[PDB]
Amino acid sequence: SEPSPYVEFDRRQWRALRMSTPLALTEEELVGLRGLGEQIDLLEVEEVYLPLARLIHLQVAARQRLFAATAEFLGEPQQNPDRPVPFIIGVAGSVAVGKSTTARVLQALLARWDHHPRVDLVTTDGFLYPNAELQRRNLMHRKGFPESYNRRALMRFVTSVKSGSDYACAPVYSHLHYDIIPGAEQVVRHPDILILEGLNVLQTGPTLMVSDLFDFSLYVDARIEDIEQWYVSRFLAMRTTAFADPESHFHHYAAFSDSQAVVAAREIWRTINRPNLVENILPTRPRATLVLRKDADHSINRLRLRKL
Amino acid sequence: SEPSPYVEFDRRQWRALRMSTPLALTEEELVGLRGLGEQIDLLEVEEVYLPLARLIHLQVAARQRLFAATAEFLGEPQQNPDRPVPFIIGVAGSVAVGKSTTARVLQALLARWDHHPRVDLVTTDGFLYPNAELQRRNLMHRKGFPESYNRRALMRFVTSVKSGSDYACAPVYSHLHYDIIPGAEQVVRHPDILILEGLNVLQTGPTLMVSDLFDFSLYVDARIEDIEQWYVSRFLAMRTTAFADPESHFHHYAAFSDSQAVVAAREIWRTINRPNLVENILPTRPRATLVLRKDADHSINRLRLRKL
Ligand SMILES: CC(C)(COP(=O)(O)OP(=O)(O)OC[C@H]1O[C@@H](n2cnc3c(N)ncnc32)[C@H](O)[C@@H]1OP(=O)(O)O)[C@@H](O)C(=O)NCCC(=O)NCCSSCCO
Ligand SMILES: CC(C)(COP(=O)(O)OP(=O)(O)OC[C@H]1O[C@@H](n2cnc3c(N)ncnc32)[C@H](O)[C@@H]1OP(=O)(O)O)[C@@H](O)C(=O)NCCC(=O)NCCSSCCO
Repeated sequence: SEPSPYVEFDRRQWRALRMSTPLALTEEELVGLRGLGEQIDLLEVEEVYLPLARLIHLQVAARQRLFAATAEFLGEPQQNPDRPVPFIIGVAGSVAVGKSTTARVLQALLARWDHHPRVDLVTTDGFLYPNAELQRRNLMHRKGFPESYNRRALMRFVTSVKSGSDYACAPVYSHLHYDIIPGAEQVVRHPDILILEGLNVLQTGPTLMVSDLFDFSLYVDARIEDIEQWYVSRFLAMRTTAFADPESHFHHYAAFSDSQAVVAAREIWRTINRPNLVENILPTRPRATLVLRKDADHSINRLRLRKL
Repeated sequence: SEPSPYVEFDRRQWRALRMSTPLALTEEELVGLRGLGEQIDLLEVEEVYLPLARLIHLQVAARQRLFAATAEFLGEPQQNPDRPVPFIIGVAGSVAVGKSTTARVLQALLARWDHHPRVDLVTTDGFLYPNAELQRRNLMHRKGFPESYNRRALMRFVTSVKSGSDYACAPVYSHLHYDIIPGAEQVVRHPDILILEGLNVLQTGPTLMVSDLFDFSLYVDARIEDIEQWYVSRFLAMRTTAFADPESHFHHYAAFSDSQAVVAAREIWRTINRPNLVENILPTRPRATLVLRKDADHSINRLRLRKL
């Protein structure tokens, strides 16, 4: 007898909402989107992602009719090929939670629909300030925090795209170089669906922000303590991986021993990622349209949907 | 070349968006909804309100199709007479801004449509805690502030109605008695549109709140300084009005002289209403779907719409 804005699901029940939804993705292509540590198999794609894709594609149609209503109020025509208001999806979660993978997968699944939609993916890491300006603000120790990103630029970019611009541009970020790529840019030209993935993308504030432009939002959740381990394991793993390359802004880590590294990583987590996570990311979870709850083994076996 | 989520209007331009919208309200009925101080004439109803009503009725249809999409995802039928998800409208603004009037008018205009919708109006003042419990919380001096209302109850009520409940109930408040009416209740039975009007109705928080359930939101704005005068004038005016009645929890004011009162009122404003206004209400203005900007003469001659 107690109504709720949320609907809780166990994967076993959620998996049934897939219905006819075809699986237009392969085992190959899947590993080509898989992220370091993420153990996502086709089964999870069919049981978790496909239902989500169906939910989203049902929403896109209706949400665009809603904007069209306002356009009709403004005496504004739907000139040219009815260029519907792009549908914006936000994907957030902690560092090392798996959100990068989630978004790449969602883009693929969402893209492979019979009416062939234009689906773009944009990570907000490209809106982080170059390291230079990052120190001119004494924020190199807070990289990842809301402040470390150019929120006005990010808001403009998304506002321009949802506004109907023929095109808009974003910077590009280099994870190896740990910094923005000079002159490098990412162009987005009037997509049917735009997905924005990043740490604080769901953050709120005194002024309208990108979170206020999302038509749907995804939050990748995990036991805080479980993510710490994922982060470390990935740290160590990366020693013999990305770091190795001398061009790694962190090559000085490759030489670390299991112990040393784990010690270094754990500290970084305690001083930067955990705080940002707790102070800025978690707080947004309640308003996310859909929460993907992962177990210590990376498997998403539980979800929380906002039906209201 | 700079896109915006907002569209600014002068009444002179906004008034044209009325189109064919019939004026189903009379000069009589209008004063029967007018509030103490509010100088709203039929002309403003036709130039300001009617366009708003048209905007809202265009939105209702589409917004309900959007929820129906989710319902379809959940394998949930639209059984019985497709009882569409009620459309919730929030109306906020400072004390003495005119929001009470605005909402009564909107209800009337919105109700008089050819398809005859069920439009309910609920002031959140009925969710204020009885004065008793108000002191058990040391909050009689903060009456009006978020804390003074039972936000869990309010959230339940609205969540129940938008949930599709055959009916839900709210307490009733007595402005003369300055307190909740014992055993008194207000029943709402599955409306097509529910309007919630009050001070902090747009407030946000760590948890989902009623603001998160609004399908549209109205903010009644005025120069902070201008509202102070409206408040006082209404104070003095009320001396020879509501107060007069000895049952007035404030009869002790009727005997005040122009000076005295103005002095009393101004202080109350400075210690209670202005702070709440500045600390809790104003902050919500940026996210309101539509802002009604009033001049010192109560005339709404400017507006800001959120098209995004
Ligand atoms: C920029 C930030 C916040 C990462 O932000 P994101 O939104 O990209 O989140 P996240 O780090 O989880 O995702 C990064 C993606 O890009 C990869 N990546 C992350 N950091 C690095 C890196 N340093 N070098 C190469 N690749 C990296 C990572 O593997 C992810 O790709 P996959 O989806 O294929 O697995 C993080 O790299 C950072 O610098 N944080 C400051 C605190 C901190 O963690 N300092 C230690 C830096 S060395 S440990 C590298 C892994 O965290
Ligand atoms: C409860 C609260 C916050 C009012 O909340 P609301 O959401 O109703 O806003 P607001 O006061 O603007 O609207 C009240 C409506 O109800 C009427 N009203 C307000 N206060 C009283 C009253 N005390 N006695 C009789 N009627 C009243 C007022 O005329 C409005 O009706 P109209 O639309 O027909 O004009 C206010 O009455 C209060 O007690 N505030 C605490 C600080 C304060 O103002 N203290 C002085 C109280 S005596 S001055 C009465 C006018 O403010």
